[PDB]
Amino acid sequence: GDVEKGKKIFVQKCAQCHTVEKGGKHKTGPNLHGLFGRKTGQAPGFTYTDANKNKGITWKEETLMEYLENPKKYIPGTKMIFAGIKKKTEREDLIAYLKKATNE
Ligand code: HEC
Repeated sequence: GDVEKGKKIFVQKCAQCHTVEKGGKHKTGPNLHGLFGRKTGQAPGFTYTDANKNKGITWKEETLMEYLENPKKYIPGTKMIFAGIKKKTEREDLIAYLKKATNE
């Protein structure tokens, strides 16, 4: 996945919702500053969802891959904003940024 496209994709998809970096605040999306290497239904002092805890997985591309292109599949009680990312290609690029970004 391209980190460069990934960066822009994140900014062109999520941006005013997630941060994936330090000091990302707590608007709607949790500041995803440690996605790749944590379990679900947990966050540093942030209002989480039950449905996420109900997932009980490890975030590692392979998992988010469905979530970003199937927000009403894993569990029918998310936020359901749209279909999903454009396709797997974009998803991959997105992840490529994310892998770094979340871990700085
Ligand atoms: C707000 C308008 C959001 C947009 C746009 C995107 N996301 Fe999101 N995301 C949001 C919330 C409130 C949450 C928590 C829901 C939950 O499952 O408890 C999330 C969660 C994620 C996760 C899982 C991390 C976790 O909370 O356990 C991932 C991997 C994620 N979001 C990725 C993601 C990406 C890459 C987006 C743009 C392509 C995106 N989200 C948009 C809120 C919002």
